[PDB]
Amino acid sequence: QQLKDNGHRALIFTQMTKVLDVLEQFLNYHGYLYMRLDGATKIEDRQILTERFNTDSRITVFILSSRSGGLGINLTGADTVIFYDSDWNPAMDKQC
Amino acid sequence: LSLIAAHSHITGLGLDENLQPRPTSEGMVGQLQARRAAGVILKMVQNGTIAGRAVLVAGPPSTGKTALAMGVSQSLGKDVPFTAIAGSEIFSLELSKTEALTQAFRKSIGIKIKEETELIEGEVVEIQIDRSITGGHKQGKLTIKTTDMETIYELGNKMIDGLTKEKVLAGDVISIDKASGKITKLGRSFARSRDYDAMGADTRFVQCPEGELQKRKTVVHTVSLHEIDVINSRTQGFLALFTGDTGEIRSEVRDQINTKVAEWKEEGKAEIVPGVLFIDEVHMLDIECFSFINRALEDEFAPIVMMATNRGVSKTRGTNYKSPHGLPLDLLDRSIIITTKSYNEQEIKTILSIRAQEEEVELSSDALDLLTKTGVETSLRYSSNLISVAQQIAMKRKNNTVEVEDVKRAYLLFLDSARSVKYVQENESQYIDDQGNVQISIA
Amino acid sequence: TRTAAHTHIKGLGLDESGVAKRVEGGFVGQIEAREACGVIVDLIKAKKMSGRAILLAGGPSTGKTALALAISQELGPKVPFCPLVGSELYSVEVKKTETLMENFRRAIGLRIKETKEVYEGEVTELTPEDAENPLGGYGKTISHVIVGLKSAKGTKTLRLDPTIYESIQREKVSIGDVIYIEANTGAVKRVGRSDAYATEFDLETEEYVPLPKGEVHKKKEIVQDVTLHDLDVANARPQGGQDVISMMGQLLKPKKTEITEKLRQEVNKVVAKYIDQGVAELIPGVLFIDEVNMLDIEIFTYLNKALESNIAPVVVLASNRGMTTVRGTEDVISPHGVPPDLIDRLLIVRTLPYDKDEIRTIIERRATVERLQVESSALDLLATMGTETSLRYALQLLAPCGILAQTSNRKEIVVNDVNEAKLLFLDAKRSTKI
Amino acid sequence: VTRTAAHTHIKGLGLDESGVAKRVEGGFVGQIEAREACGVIVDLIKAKKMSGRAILLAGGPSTGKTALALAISQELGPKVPFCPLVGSELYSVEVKKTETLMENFRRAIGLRIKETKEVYEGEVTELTPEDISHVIVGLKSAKGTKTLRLDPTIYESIQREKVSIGDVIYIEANTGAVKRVGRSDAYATEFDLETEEYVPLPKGEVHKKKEIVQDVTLHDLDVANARPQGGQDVISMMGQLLKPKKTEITEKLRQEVNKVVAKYIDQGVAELIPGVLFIDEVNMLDIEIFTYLNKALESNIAPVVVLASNRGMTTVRGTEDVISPHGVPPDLIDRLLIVRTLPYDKDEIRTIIERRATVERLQVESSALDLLATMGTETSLRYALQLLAPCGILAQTSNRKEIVVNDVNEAKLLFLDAKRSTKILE
Amino acid sequence: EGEVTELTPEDAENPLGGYGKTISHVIVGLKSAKGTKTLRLDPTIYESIQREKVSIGDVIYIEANTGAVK
Amino acid sequence: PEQLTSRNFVTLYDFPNAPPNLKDFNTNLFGMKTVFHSILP
Ligand SMILES: Nc1ncnc2c1ncn2[C@@H]1O[C@H](COP(=O)(O)OP(=O)(O)OP(O)(O)=S)[C@@H](O)[C@H]1O
Ligand SMILES: Nc1ncnc2c1ncn2[C@@H]1O[C@H](COP(=O)(O)OP(=O)(O)OP(O)(O)=S)[C@@H](O)[C@H]1O
Ligand SMILES: Nc1ncnc2c1ncn2[C@@H]1O[C@H](COP(=O)(O)OP(=O)(O)O)[C@@H](O)[C@H]1O
Ligand SMILES: [Mg+2]
Ligand SMILES: [Mg+2]
Ligand SMILES: [Mg+2]
Repeated sequence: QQLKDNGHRALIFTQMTKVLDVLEQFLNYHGYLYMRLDGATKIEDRQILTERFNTDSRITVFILSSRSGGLGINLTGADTVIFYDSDWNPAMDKQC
Repeated sequence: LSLIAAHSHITGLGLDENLQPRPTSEGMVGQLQARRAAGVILKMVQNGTIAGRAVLVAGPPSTGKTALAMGVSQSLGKDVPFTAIAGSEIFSLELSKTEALTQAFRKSIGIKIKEETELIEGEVVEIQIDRSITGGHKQGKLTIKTTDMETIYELGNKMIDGLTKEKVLAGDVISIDKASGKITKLGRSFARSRDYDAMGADTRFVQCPEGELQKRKTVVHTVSLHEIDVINSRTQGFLALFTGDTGEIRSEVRDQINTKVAEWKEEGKAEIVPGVLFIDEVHMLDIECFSFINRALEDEFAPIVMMATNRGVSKTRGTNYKSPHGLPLDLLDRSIIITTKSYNEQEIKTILSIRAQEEEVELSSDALDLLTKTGVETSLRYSSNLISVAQQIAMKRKNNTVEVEDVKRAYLLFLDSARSVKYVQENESQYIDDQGNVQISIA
Repeated sequence: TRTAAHTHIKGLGLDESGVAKRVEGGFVGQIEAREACGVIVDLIKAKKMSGRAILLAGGPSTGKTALALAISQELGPKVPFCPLVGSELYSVEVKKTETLMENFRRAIGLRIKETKEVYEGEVTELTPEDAENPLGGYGKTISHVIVGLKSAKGTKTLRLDPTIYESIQREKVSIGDVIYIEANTGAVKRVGRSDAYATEFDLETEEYVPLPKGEVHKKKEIVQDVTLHDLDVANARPQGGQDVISMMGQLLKPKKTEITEKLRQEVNKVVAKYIDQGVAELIPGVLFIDEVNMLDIEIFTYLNKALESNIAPVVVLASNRGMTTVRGTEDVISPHGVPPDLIDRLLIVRTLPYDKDEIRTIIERRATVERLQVESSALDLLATMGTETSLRYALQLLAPCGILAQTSNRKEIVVNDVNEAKLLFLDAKRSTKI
Repeated sequence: VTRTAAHTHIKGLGLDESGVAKRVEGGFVGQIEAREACGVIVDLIKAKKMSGRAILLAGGPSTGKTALALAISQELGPKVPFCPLVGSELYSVEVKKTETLMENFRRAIGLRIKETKEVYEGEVTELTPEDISHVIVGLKSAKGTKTLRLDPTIYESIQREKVSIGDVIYIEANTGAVKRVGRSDAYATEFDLETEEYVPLPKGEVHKKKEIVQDVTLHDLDVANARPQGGQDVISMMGQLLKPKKTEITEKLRQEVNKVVAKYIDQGVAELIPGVLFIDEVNMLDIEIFTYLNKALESNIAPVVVLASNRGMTTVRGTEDVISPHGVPPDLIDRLLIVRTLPYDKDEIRTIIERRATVERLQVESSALDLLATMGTETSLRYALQLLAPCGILAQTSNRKEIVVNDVNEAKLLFLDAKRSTKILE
Repeated sequence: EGEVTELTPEDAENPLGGYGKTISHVIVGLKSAKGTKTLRLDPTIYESIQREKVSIGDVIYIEANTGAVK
Repeated sequence: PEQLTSRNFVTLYDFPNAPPNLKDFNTNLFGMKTVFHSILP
């Protein structure tokens, strides 16, 4: 709520897909426009949705899987990142 | 919607911060012990912790017990339920006495569920709805503006239908609820371009709203426990909320509602605001009603019950033995009794003056003294009723003040109980006796 | 042409800033009671008080019901008067308390004054004027729709807004139709074809209505009268249609129901809103409960509670009893039939018995009302019987005397006819002896 | 934070394993013999063997009968059905007193059953009527898609829920209930402003199957087999708005329901949990209710009904010349076992007042508590119990936490007892 | 009453004669233990026959008092 | 001299920004042989 009031767009990083589903349900109840990136995303679809998030300014929250970040992709359009849960490997958070 | 009624002159119990009754405040005069006890019960209700207490108000007629109840209700104010019923109201034909008492008890417990809603408010700039003739596809966009921002929304089918129904135009300031979907026309921003029909019906302009176009607001839904029970009793119970004919709701419904509301309270979803149930003339209730009251006061979801009685020792209805207050000893054992006393001459005089102020009747000093003497002699309520008739008599005389002669005329025209009894005893042959005999002729 | 028992009671017959005239308005005597009823009527007209009770106390044949009817006539037909007998409260469909409350709210009335501007007339022209499109697009746009209406000694052309096209299509109006269009709402309604085209077709199902008079633009003030009971019943009743609730309502006969306090409070809230808006005015009214002795103690207790309601009418009660036990009680002997708790909340007016001259004047005025002629000796004998047996006995005996006189080809009532009727029709006392 | 009632401090019977009752446990003080008897009754109920057994809690007013009943309910636990009642509650106007008594009898008998729920949920991808005709619906989820054929009732439910392509629904196969949970997330950005509330696409397979254990009563089965009770179809609406009032259920329906329950138990899918029916103030019952209670107790499937009365040598309601020990006719008394409840001395009254004060979060000084105990002994125990809240309110108004003697005296002068009010009347 | 042997609905000689379907009389042949009879029926009776779902070989029952087909 | 006023406009057009038929426009804004002969013989 504070981030949306301030005009910042948040990035949710979690560790397991079930938490992705729970978060999706929560933010769907709260009406936030969003897109989700998961492990099962296709390569072309992954790139296209990354470009969509970078270009579109109407989706406030964007959800990632922390483990899938090992293959990095440009996400310069963000303004704040939220770590729902922590990982044992700090380099994964560093690349996130 | 109200008129000048009997207890319209009291706006509360009139107490200090330490529950010490003022000599005269908020419409109440005297009854210092009674007012202090009523304030203690008021604080007990406002605390919201003590459940199912019973309190009795006893005393002679015209001692202010119903006035005390109205003062308690006014001090409670809104948002705290107050259910005023009479003993005669329980005896119904579609419901049992126990069921009617259960519904009356549950009417006094309120449940508040607070919700946060998003509201769009602004002055319309352009509305545009494009619909194909003989086709179901509709496409529309609107531009709603505020003093600091302006934006365009492309609309779905239901929003288009709602705006078409509401007859929204350019010079309209409207509010949109994103959840409910209702459109409220708050007012107009300018005139309608000087068409023929409706020339000058929009002169009452309203200022353009200011701030963020989409702002969050909180909405509180207050519903009594009985309403929830009626809604969940059957599918047609919602109609029964207005029509009546609720039937005898099965006990399982009430138990499940109790459990669900307790869960809501433990979850913070709902706030429970218990209130006060007030029974006028409780001596009319049957002994079965008193037994049910005895048991139902032990429930955790019960309100605080206050009763009024003036019968002294009298026969309890449904039984053949006299009881100390018209009530069985079982109910008296679990109730605290607050007493009321007769009024002095000065208290009667100031009550009469308060009533005259409320009835907008200007009484001269001598007229007020005569009214006070009459009230002490005959009845407080008799003089209270005589005030307005004296005002009307004065108006007939084309005078703006009530003098002694107007009160004398009102006294002559309208009788008290004692004078009527005397006239009946003197002329008993002219009235029908209990044995059904009367003389109609005068010779 | 009909003659009930109170056709001659036209009013209390008081004078402004004065007292009751000896004979006026059909009333003879009862000066004090008439003055008290006059001050009560003034109080009711003031429309500033609620829950005011007066008791008409007196013997039989003393004018109590006549006084209540005089109050009703003096207040006029606009003030809602609700006559009632105490026996009527004992229903079988609902409790007594519900019936009493329904009568209470039937006594309160509401007056709604609405002014509406309307254009009416036969449709003569229907042309939309093209205008430049703000959004371009090479489409055909209309800025106004022109409707020409012709009326009796009047005709005009209107440049209405383009929105009218929907209402015109929905009401399938045409040239020659006479229509009803509200000035501020924008809706239209056709009442039929013009009578000038009734000859164009020999048969046609539609109804041809006469052309409306006056100018096309007419401003009308419509006044409607409703009671709180009417609003409560209308809100508690289904609309009536093809929906399933109305179907089960058709199946199950509508019985009286305990209208909940929530519905009544909603009705009060909407009424208060519209009163504040300036469209509605509240009229308290009078609730007359004759034979209050018949009411039970439960009804009396509920009256005790209901008189304190912030919105309640003026209740007039009448009782011909002395010291009698209150119904539903075993040892409560109270003045009249009213228990002492309710008597403390009301004001009593006495109704005195009559003298020979008053009875004679009443008899002669009643005979005048019944379009009958009586001789002086016959009138004296009739008054003698009225003072001997009963006033109502003679008042009723007037008509059979007239029938006997008419059978004897005579246009006047004579002592012979009076004695013949006396022998034919016995009173209560002579029959009790027999 | 928490509310307090008459029996909020009663947490159980406070009986040890051997059955002897401690002097002060579970919020009880004294009444050792009655607690032991009620523990024996609780063991009998837990045995789940006998039917129609009845006991009577006989004692004077303010002696601890309703508290004992609530303690029995607490000891048995929330699994078992415990139906509270009053003698005045059986005088219904829709159905006769006998039917109400039988319904309460069958409401106190519990049944626990196992049911398998077939559930479908997903985003709608096709709505094709087969032509009142079946509808072919295609449900998609994150793990797969599925196409189903639905009966006309489900089609009517879907039609009245305004379900279109892209909507997410929830069809329960067993009951035929359709709920439109919202619009799919993939269409959230289609329009910038519409009333639709969006939901994510469901996870897992469309066809889900779960096993839930649900507790029902025999009265629930009787009502289910007697009148229509639910549904989103107009047929169900008309069926239930027709014949709305209660009806006098026949013995045949109860016998058939008993046969059904016996079949369920025999298959092992259900277990029976007999419970307790508590009828307080039994003296309000008429002679007919007692007479039918004589026959109802002889039924082979009946709960352990517990009765409470506070009257002695009182005549039975309805009759005019039958003087009975507790307002209960001798025919029913022979069917009952009487548990006598004894008055309280001063020390136990003092301890009860102390514990009640502790429960309501009040602080009472020892001398003030002694005065409260002695005035409860003089007038009434419940009178002393109700004086605590006004005393606390008075103390708070004086910016003082603990209750003092002066506050108690002020509360006594404000609120009166029955004897004092009667004396004032005299 | 009898067993249906024929059911031959006939239309009007001219299409303009009636409205819509323009159905004229229907011819039905019933068989009994003593012989057969060919009946000429109103279109209302044909509608009743269709409502009761009567085919060739079914035993039917027509009341001339009321026009009811069973 | 009025500052702001609200106008209303109604238009009929085809998707390729083309106007419709004039008579059809006027009909849509607002909304030979025998077919049945009977004679008794
Ligand atoms: N003062 C009066 N002047 C003229 N007619 C009168 C007068 N008082 C009574 N009447 C008539 O006398 C008849 C009987 O009187 P009512 O007033 O109708 O009865 P009542 O006096 O109310 O007695 P009860 O209570 O009805 S038995 C009616 O026809 C009245 O119109
Ligand atoms: N032995 C006890 N120990 C603790 N609290 C008790 C004890 N006995 C009674 N109480 C409490 O004191 C109050 C007495 O009420 P009850 O126990 O219902 O007495 P009762 O026998 O039900 O009287 P009746 O018949 O209902 S009028 C209740 O609040 C009880 O919780
Ligand atoms: N203490 C008081 N202060 C102000 N007004 C009072 C007081 N006591 C009584 N009254 C007035 O006198 C009348 C008494 O009415 P009520 O309270 O109904 O009498 P009762 O106590 O017999 O029910 C009321 O109209 C009330 O306005
Ligand atoms: Mg009162
Ligand atoms: Mg009368
Ligand atoms: Mg008890």
